[PDB]
Amino acid sequence: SLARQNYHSEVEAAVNKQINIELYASYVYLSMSFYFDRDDVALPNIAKFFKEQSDEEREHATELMRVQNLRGGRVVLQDIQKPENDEWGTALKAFEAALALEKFNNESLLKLHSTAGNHNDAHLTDFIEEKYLDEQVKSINEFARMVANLKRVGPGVGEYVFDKEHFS
Amino acid sequence: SLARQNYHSEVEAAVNKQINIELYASYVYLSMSFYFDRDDVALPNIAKFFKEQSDEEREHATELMRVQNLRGGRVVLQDIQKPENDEWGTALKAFEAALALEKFNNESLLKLHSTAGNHNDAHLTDFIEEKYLDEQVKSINEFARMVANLKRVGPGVGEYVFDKEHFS
Amino acid sequence: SLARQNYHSEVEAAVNKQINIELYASYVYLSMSFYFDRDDVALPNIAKFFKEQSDEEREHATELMRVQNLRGGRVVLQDIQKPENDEWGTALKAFEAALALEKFNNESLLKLHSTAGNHNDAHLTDFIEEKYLDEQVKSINEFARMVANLKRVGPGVGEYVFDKEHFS
Amino acid sequence: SLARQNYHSEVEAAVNKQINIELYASYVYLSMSFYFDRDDVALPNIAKFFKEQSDEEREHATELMRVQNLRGGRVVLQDIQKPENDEWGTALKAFEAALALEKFNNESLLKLHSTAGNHNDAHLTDFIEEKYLDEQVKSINEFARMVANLKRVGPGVGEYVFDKEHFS
Amino acid sequence: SLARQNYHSEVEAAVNKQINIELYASYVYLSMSFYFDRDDVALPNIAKFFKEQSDEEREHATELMRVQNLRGGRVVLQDIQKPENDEWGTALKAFEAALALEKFNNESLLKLHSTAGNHNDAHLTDFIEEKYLDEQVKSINEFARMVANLKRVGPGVGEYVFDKEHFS
Amino acid sequence: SLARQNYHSEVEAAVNKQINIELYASYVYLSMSFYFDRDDVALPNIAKFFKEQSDEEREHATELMRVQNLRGGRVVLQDIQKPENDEWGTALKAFEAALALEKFNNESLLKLHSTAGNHNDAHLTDFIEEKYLDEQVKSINEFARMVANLKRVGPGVGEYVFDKEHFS
Ligand SMILES: [Fe+3]
Ligand SMILES: [Fe+3]
Ligand SMILES: [Fe+3]
Ligand SMILES: [Fe+3]
Ligand SMILES: [Fe+3]
Ligand SMILES: [Fe+3]
Repeated sequence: SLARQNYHSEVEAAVNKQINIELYASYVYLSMSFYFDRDDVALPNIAKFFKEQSDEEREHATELMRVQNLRGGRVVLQDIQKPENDEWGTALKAFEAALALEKFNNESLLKLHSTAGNHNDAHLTDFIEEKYLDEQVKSINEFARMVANLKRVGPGVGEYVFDKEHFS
Repeated sequence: SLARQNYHSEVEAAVNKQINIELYASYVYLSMSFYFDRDDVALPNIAKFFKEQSDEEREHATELMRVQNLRGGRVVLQDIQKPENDEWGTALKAFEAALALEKFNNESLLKLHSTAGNHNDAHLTDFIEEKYLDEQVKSINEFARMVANLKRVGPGVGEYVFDKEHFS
Repeated sequence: SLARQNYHSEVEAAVNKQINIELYASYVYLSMSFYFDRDDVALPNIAKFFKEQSDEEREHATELMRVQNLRGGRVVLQDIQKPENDEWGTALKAFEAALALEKFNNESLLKLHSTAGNHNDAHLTDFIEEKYLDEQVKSINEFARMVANLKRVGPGVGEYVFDKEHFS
Repeated sequence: SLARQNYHSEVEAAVNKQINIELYASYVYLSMSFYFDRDDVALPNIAKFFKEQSDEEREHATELMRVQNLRGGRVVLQDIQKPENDEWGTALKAFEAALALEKFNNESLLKLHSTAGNHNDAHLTDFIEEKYLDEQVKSINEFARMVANLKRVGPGVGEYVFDKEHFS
Repeated sequence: SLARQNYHSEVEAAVNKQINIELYASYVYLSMSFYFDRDDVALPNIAKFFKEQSDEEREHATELMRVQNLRGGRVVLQDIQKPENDEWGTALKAFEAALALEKFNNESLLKLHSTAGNHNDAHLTDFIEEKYLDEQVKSINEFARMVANLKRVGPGVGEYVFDKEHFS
Repeated sequence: SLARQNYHSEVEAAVNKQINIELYASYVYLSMSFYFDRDDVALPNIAKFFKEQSDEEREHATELMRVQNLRGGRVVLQDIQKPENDEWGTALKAFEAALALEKFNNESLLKLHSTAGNHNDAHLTDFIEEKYLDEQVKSINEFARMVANLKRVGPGVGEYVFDKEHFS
């Protein structure tokens, strides 16, 4: 690359690892979205919410691919593993699993930021701080509030009222 | 008929049978609609929904009459039997009976499609596949989702919330 | 019913009888509408007219069901008999049979009004007078004028001119 | 062709045969259109109708040429034979000859559909069913209704009234 | 499932297999899109085209998941394999590999249609014919035309002119 | 014909001959249009141009039929011969063959004008001069300019640039 400058190989490898992590999270959210679309579950606003989350994680992966091309590195793709479960239980269990996934993703992003800071890469630490860390903190807070409200309303008619009211 | 071509008599008889089946389904949905309009039941959005379903089944019967005239056959009408019940119980029992009626209608439509396929009638198999089979699959899925939500919300205030929220 | 007041059982039975009469008239007009849609008859404006008449008779039956629920009675449905003929001859014969059907319906409505008057039911006699008797008189007059014009124009080109001009 | 897949040579030959049949039908309708434009016949709306029918048959032939190029086959054109008659008699005789031509075309289309079904060509059977069979059934029904109305109105002033009224 | 009717398990397994095939094709097109985004390749309209193709294949996979839920089956997801190459050579080699991928996908779709036809599943054969087969034929034709034009213009300034002109 | 005046039979026969010549030219241009639509040729603007030329030649033939009916003659149609080639080579060879066809048509039109002038038919010589001769001269000039530009740009990328630029 004629454009490559102050971009070490360890940082390039860590960016490729984060790309695979974002693609796996997108595929997990797609699985959850079509679990709540089943005819014996039938909570359509929750399914639409998880479909939007899947699209957002795919956008995160493509923006990391774009900055990898911008700095003069090379994108190397790996296999995307299938999700851990085919069915996700009640709505409370699914939102708790989603919260755990968001926290795992936040820990991976902080490790990537630490590697880029150790190799004195100012542009990439600023990129990560501007586009990923604040969005991840807000996503974790949103899922924690939804878990608290699902614990409040309880099963049955509270779950129906939550599906009708929380996403409009 | 000057227009009749590749239209056997068995297919004509099966089309007349399907016309009577659609008219019976319309009259059953009219009975359900005015059961939920009673002053001691008083669920108006469910009653409006079943009135719309009755109008839709009448439209299905008239479109079958129109294609019978289009192919050069002759419409032969029979008696329309009264519905099996005068009162339909709770909302869950009524929607379960409606789901069973939709599945019976789907089985009759598949038998008509099989007869038209056995007599090498390409236009009528394409007509049935385009206008009836996909609509019937979507109707069965809609009634199954409504049965699942009525099992979720339970009786009483859940039934009131279902009547207020599900059809708007 | 908590709402029932000054509504005797004989009046309720007569209202159910009138409901079945209106549904039978709707099904007769549907048969006439699809007779004139045949490819060897081919008078489309007459067929559209009889389709509108069928929809109107269905509306009459549903309004009687609504007032039965309003007064606190219970709707009891019966079988709908098939029409007397499959084919209706010339246009003059069909309009004469339609005129005879309208006069039969008017005689049934007058008998219902007489029963409600004998049982001192002021609301139902006023309902019948405001919604059914004047409309029935106007319908009989319209069919008599159409029979007179069909006798005037004669068969053939007069029938074609009648179909093109009378309903626009 | 780099695009050819699951497209046998017998199906290609049958598509070329159907192209020639549609072009012949277009040229027959052009002959009828300019017969009714003569100064001793002078029925202008019938002539305009047959001109539109000629344009429609030319569109059918060009859409078959387009799907032949789409599947990777090669278009092979043949001579277009002249129509059987120079003059077409009365309006009733011309519309009866047009009805016979439409039924011949429908029989050829059903034979093409049968060949494509015997060679397990799913895309072409769906193409024929979607774009040609229903349109052909509707065209045959339209010509049969016009023959019935021309028999009704008779010669002379009925023919003039038919030309003035039926196409507006 | 309360909605499942005339839906055998072999057809369900074949639908899950086709879902995995569409997801793999989407990931291959994403790899091609970010190959042409590199700073030493720099053909931006080709990269935008392959990004749109990746989004379209993802939409195909989600519509198959939706019809699997509609018929009462259960979605079972598998691993998505990484693409065969990291870099795709010249533009002609990349479009030839894309054409081969589209033809492989068409062969898989025809096998799925054959299985659904062997198990007498009328709704699913009509669904596949309406939504997938014609689109696949048009996609194969589009890629074959692009391969022919890339062979015509040659390398260098012809490749630049192709990137500037073909997608606007 | 009541309208025929100063219209000899030789002029009528020459008009019928010119009608057949225009229809043959239309069918040749249709063959060229679908040659350039092939997936291994793929020059879409040239194909659209030849489709428009085919429609224009059909309009020329129908206007000659109209003036034949206007003067009180009778249209007599003949067979339309198939074109000389199924495939037309490069773009330069196809445009050279089109130029030769236009010059043949111009020679036939001048012979028709000479016959009408020899029989002292003032209206038809004015008709031919106003509607056919100037249009034919402009068409020959347009095809000669396109042959000169196709010789200028050469094969390959020049042919691609010609297809992209010359018709917009
Ligand atoms: Fe993310
Ligand atoms: Fe129905
Ligand atoms: Fe009435
Ligand atoms: Fe046609
Ligand atoms: Fe796809
Ligand atoms: Fe010309």
